Amino acid sequence: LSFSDPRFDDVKAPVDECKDKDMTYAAPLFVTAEFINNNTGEIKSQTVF
Amino acid sequence: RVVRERMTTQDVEAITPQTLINIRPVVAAIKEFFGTSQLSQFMDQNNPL
Amino acid sequence: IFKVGDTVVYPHHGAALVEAIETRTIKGEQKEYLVLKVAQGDLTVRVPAENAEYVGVRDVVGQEGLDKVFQVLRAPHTEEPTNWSRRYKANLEKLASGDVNKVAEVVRDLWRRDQERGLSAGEKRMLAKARQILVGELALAESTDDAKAETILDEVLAA
Repeated sequence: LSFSDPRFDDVKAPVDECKDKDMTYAAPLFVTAEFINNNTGEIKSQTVF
Repeated sequence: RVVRERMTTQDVEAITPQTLINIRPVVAAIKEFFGTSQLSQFMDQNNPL
Repeated sequence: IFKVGDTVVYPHHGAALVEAIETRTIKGEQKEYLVLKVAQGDLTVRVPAENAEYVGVRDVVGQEGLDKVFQVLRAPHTEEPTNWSRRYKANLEKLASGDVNKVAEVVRDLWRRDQERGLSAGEKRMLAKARQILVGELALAESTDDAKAETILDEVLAA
């Protein structure tokens, strides 16, 4: 199993709204995983949150 | 650790990265760093200095 | 037979398209990898040009096997072993076999036992997955309007 290429989305809520609504200020993270079968030969590339 | 554990138990040809990957310890590690640590402190604001 | 534009069926990932033939280098040689685009989890599966039939990449179905799996779905036979563990193992093996008639047997047994008793959340997830792969297979096979594929599934479940 292999990971590659981290990539961020946009922030889900701005700073003053996050400070007012008592919610953390974050952004989602995406990692392109890849699962390789050695003897048979397959690659299952996906996208994981 | 749990990826290489559950990689061998359930069979080949049925596994995918989204069934291999469990993001709960990663997100709990980030949350338990940002809360309840002595290096992530409350910001000391009485004034700009 | 595998050119660009097919609709082939993987063993237990569902029916998928093809869009390219990759000549990706392995051992200094360009083995003809063919790519897949299966839309249940948007994963791309790339397989060598000759081991696809070994792993069970099965072509689409458009003949009297449709009537065969219809009479398999509307068959009178319903028998399972006494213990739920062996019953689940046998149904999981028939699901992982990747055959349309066997998947039809799995969904008719699970749907009969769920409309009679109601078993479990794990077998509910199993029935949802097998119904998803059967509905998607026939809807991309006959090109017969998916979720009206679910209406004709309701028809053959009513039998």
